[PDB]
Amino acid sequence: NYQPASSYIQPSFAGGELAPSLQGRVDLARYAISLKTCRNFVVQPYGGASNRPGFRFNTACKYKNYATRLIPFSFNTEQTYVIEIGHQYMRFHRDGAPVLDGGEPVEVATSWHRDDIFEIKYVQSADVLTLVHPDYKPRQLKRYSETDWVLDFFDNEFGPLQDQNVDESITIISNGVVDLVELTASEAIFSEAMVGTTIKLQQVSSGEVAAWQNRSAVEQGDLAYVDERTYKATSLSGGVDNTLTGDNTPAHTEGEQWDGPRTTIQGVTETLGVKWAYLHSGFGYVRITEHRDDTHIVGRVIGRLPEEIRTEGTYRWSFAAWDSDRGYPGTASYYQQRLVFANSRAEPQAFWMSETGIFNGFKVSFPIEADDAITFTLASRQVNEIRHLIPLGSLLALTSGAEWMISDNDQGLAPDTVSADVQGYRGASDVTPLLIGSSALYVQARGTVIRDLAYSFELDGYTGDDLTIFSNHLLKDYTIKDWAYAQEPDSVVWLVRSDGALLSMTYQREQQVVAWARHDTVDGEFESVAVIAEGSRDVPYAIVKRQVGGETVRYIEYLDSRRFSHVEDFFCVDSGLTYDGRSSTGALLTIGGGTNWTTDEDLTLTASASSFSPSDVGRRVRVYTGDKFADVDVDAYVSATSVAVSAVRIVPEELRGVQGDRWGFMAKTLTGLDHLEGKTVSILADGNVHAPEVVTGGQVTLDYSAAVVHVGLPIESDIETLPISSSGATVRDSHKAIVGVGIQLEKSRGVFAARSRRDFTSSDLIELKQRDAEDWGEATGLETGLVELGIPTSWDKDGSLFIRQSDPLPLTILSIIPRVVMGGKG
Amino acid sequence: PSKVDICNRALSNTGTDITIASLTEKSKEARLCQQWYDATLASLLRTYQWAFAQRRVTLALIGVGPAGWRHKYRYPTDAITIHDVFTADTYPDGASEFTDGRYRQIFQIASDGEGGRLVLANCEDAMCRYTSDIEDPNLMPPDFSTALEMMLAKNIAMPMTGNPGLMTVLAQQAASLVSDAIARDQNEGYRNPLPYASWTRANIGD
Amino acid sequence: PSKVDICNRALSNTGTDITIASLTEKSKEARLCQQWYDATLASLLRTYQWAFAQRRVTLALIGVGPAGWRHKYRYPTDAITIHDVFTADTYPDGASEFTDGRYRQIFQIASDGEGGRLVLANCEDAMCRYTSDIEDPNLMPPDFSTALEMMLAKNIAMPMTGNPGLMTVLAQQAASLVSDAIARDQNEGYRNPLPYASWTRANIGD
Amino acid sequence: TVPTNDNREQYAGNGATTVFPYAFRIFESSDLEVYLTDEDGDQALLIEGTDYTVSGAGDEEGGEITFPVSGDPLDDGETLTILRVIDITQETDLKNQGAYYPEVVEDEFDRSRMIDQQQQEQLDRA
Amino acid sequence: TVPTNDNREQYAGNGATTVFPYAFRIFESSDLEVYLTDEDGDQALLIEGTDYTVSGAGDEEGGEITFPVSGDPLDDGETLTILRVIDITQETDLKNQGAYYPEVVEDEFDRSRMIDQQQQEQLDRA
Amino acid sequence: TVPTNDNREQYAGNGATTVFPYAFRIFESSDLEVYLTDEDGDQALLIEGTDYTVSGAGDEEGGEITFPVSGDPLDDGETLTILRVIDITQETDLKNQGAYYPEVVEDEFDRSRMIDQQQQEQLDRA
Repeated sequence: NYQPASSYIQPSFAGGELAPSLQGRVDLARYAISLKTCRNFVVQPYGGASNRPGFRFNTACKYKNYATRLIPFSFNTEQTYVIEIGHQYMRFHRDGAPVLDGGEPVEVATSWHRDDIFEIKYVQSADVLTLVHPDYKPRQLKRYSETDWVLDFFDNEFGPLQDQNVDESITIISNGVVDLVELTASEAIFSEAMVGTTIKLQQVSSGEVAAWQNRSAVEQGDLAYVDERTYKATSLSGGVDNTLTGDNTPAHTEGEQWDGPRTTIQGVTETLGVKWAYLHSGFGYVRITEHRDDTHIVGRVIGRLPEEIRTEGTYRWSFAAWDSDRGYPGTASYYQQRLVFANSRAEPQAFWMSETGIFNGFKVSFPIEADDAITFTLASRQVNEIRHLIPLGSLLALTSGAEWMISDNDQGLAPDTVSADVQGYRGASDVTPLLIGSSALYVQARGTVIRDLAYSFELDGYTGDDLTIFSNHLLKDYTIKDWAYAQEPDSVVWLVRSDGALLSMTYQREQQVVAWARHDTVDGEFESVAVIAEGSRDVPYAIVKRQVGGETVRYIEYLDSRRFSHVEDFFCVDSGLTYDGRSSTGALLTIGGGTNWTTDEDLTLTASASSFSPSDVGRRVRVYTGDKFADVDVDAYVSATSVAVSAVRIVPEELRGVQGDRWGFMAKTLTGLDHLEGKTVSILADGNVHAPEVVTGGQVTLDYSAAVVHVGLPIESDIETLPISSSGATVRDSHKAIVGVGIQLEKSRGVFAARSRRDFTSSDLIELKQRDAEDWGEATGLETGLVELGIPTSWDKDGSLFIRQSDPLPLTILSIIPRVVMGGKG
Repeated sequence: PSKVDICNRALSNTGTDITIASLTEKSKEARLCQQWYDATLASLLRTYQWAFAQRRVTLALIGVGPAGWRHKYRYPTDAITIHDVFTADTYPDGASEFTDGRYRQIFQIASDGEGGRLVLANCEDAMCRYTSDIEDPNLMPPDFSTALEMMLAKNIAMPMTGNPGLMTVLAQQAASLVSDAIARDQNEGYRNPLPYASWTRANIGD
Repeated sequence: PSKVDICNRALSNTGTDITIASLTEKSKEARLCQQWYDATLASLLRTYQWAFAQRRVTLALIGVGPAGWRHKYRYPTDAITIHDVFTADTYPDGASEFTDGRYRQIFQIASDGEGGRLVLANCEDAMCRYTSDIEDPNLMPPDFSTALEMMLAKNIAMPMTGNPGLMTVLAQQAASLVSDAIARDQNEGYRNPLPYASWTRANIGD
Repeated sequence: TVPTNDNREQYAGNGATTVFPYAFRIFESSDLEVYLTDEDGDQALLIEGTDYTVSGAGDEEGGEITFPVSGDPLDDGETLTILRVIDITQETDLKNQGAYYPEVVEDEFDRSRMIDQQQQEQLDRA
Repeated sequence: TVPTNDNREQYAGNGATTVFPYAFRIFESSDLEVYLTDEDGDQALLIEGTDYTVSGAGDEEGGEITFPVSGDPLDDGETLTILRVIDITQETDLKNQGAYYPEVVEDEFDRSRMIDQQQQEQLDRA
Repeated sequence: TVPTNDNREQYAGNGATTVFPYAFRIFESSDLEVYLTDEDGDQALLIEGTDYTVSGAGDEEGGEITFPVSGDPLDDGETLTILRVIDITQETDLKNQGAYYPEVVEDEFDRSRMIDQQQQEQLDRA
């Protein structure tokens, strides 16, 4: 016989978590490159798997039992912030710390109700942020200082209006012509919801208005018109009985231009020339300010009403589209130097685009100039209320029934040339779409499904494919709550399941990588997630519900960095703080009074610039140099710079005389943990795991000195692979037995492994043994490369491994070599 | 060569390079080493009557044995096999001069039901020679140490690798080393030449 | 040659080439050198009563031996095998001329329980001939050295390589080498012709 | 660890008791000198797996012993005693040091402390 | 490091004496046991801090004590006995990924060595 | 390591033995307290070098003493007593060894076991 053990290397984990229903598709590469359980282990494009770094505790926000949300905001590339929105308030954050102002956070009072904040849709343009909501007036947010912020309303000058009232019977009569004027209508049309708007009144015609015959005698006050423009004379050149009009037709839309050179014309013996002040060109908007009845409203006139409404009364009135009853914009975006607002409550399937350049106006002119305002209405089939505009290759509109594309055909954007086309019928939820490459990720309507969107030179139309096909179990009986895209360290999409569970993507379309990963935190739930710039690393910010002290608190969270050349710099605790003290700012130390001794030797320590005080006596100071370190106790104060220190171990020879690159004191009692009051927090001191101690009173005592301590909630991370099976003549039915495992860790320490039996318990885990040189006092170092570890074996039919790490250390699995021996069938 | 040394030798014989360095640490090798090297010792001691593992103790009388056997003796606690049963009268000091097996008494092994094994014999106040549960590894010779390690590797290979053919080849090896050690222990000792014929002795006394 | 030389050429004969001086204290080959070099040296000493590794010391009496052995002595801690037990009188100077081994006293290997191995005997003031744990590489003849090399390389092949064929070929070479070593060791040293027939010696003396 | 000094228990057969739970760690079940003195004072040693079964061994919190397997529960006069006589011999290797588990050093320190405890107990007698 | 090898200091009674330097290292104040043998015989273990005092544990130097704190008769034939006593325990826990520090392991051995010291000293009384 | 309980040897003399093997590990010749017992029943502590020589020390297999360096062989009726007594001390520092040497801690732990072992041997005599 002598059939040796066999190895079945799995190069990648890019498949991510594989749904239980998918476990019978061995004929696909996903089965070969996926994992059945990947808790707290973010895949990596390259196909690795690294335990998620811990969430650093920033602070609690307010209103423990109220809703909250985060959005990303920027002040150009000068700085980035994180707005926090709750019940009728607003705060700011940066660098995982509150925006301090007088020892208190900066708050901007808001009107949004707590339940409605999640439906807020936002955009950004340089130093201006815009928030819209169907039930709230839009409020543009602008920043004037880090300690001074202002949230103003959106002033829609000549705001969008419905089509003119073709109902001829109803008419409106205005008492005055300029300034404070009282209106009157022949029907009950006005409402007390129009308290502040911008209505429009256009003259029926120029009845009771004199024409503009070429050469005529006029009076000091006239009201003549030429074409759609009513001018008023203000002066005459010669005598009142000797002045005529002239040939220069009035063409100005403002001013008082003449129409004759105040002189004779051959032999007409008149003096010619007449002033012509411009007046109402047919219409004038009235900004309503008061309500009296359904037939009586009062407002101020922006320009000037023609006298026809004063005397005859016009019928061509256009009520403003946006008010407090028909609704407000439900979504917004920018496009071709125009602001686009959409989804009013009364008129959902419509978007209004401002004129080119004037982001806060919606004027429309009679000649229909190209750069006037825009108004469209997507109808097609089914309800198609617009929810998301995104410029990808054109303005795209994602609606509840379809995914429209808006386009200018091929000439230009104008009220006449603007068109709209359908790209499919799948819908989209209210969740803000995400932007990745030349593709747009958008939640499919009704949640539970994630669809991407991009162009396709197969159908000449923006279309996409499902991303939840391989991990539907993670989302099917759940609904997505939020999103984010931390493209820089790893193209990961963080989203929240409405259960409080956080899931991650590893989306990279160019390399066909879609990896899912279920995450979790101890005694906690996730609420909202957003990412900002944060230097050179996209740092997500999350709202985490917790049950600290029998109360449902809400903390601010942000995912730490995976950058650490030494294990002591790692961070794998949820809502954990750091007590690092590796200060090297002009304070470089050197131990003197002898070299390379064995404690009890009266060794001298010196500092470059003070950095020592008599109160610091009895406190232990570490001195670093490269990787090596040493510990010495302060015994006496010789000077503010020079002191005597007693070693605790032999100072390593390569750490003598030469000036240590960095140093720092060590603490034993740690405070400021009231936010984790009464938790079984885990500790990590200088790359060494410390016994858990329950936070009592907000202080944690350590069993030894420690330069760097990371303290917080423990993290449970699990990997468990698919059962061994193959196509054709399968081996799934065959009995299997795994005896050893080659893992190929890289920059990792502390891997546990076992067999994935049904009765699996934490007590049978076998953990790796790595301590070869590892000098006294030095923590166990990082390990990179293949390591072969054996496990207790059984003869189950699952044939699945199980890798767990419950302690705060780095773990990174690049592959798996399960030492497998085949058995027999049933 | 201690417990740990023997198990490390055996583990490095199967093919695995890792040294267990203990008997109680948490790993498959440690529990395997413990749970097996106990039984491998217990059995390989019984395979042959090794000279270095020979004891001599007076048996403890219980009472009248079953039919035909005049006594029943409590089988020694730390015993693995009984070879010779005798009394001081059947074994006077210096009797090893004569190779004759006159000091071989009618003895049989049997059980009782209440407790452990029994030694049945007729001579009263009889001593015994037996292979004992050896505990000190410094008592062992190299060849037997290698036999121990080889047998242990054969016994623990299958959970460690899952290769039955590897168990077969280790069994063949362990048989070779066991035979070599048995032959050498035979050669490590000279009793005397065999006695003369029965008729000659019954004529001219030894 | 030295121990460092022996493992150097042995690792050369396992398949590696780089020297142990380039392997430092921390190395799998280093631990294998230490462990199996010591164990295999002990076994190779024991397999044969090699001539170059003999010594004769006077035993130390412990007490009255067990039933039928007039004395029990202690096993020389620097001994792996006893060949002959004898007194000064039974082997006077010049008695090696007659190859007839009249110098062979009744003896046997046993143990006590309180100490180490024991050598049972009847003659009083008896010395022994034994094989010692040779440690100086200067001592062993080149055949023994090469056999030790082959044995060490064979015995650490599997942990180093996991290659069954390598161990097979190295075990074949080790068996051949040790057989050649025994043959050459026998061929060195001529004592004398065998003694005459027993009855002839009884009739015409010796 | 070994947080307590307790290493011996002395139980007296009440007549209807078979549960004799102890309160110290045990490395391996084979290491338990279960003594029984009869109703005279003589010392008798019983064999594990013939007249008792220990359970819960290996656990840090003591364990339990199911003396006796058969027969009546221990009566008065007779006494059952529990002793943790730890083997007094080093059996952990460290020189080769392939991978160096810290747990082995902690474990062997625990063995040393248990040896010292048992010793202390038998030293108190003389 | 425990090189002193001794764990006992003795004194007699003559009055006019309040200092007794001990020749060994300790760790905490409770390690010291002092008795009061009566003039004609007997023994009397004292109550440590309540009646006598210390001069700081540790120091690897062999500090002293102070007694009588009250009036100072040593009651003629009455004698003293300074003894180092530690509960026979081991509490240091080493985790597999935990920290190895020379001080804690050396402290553990030290503990073991002074337990050996107590065992030897109490044995020598036998 | 030390898997052997024995540390004491007893060699009745016969007037011919010049070698006295001992089967246990010792680090230094300062161990092996040898008491020559004459027929009269006395005990006399021998002196290393002056009267006997310690060879083969260090190996786990044990060693032997050549006795006497000057005089007739150990006469009939006399008796020596090999007794490996390792002194009560923790000499081996660990705070100041720099690089990790597993042999150092292994040897110290062996030494602790041997001291507890000789304590056991003395306790058996009680």
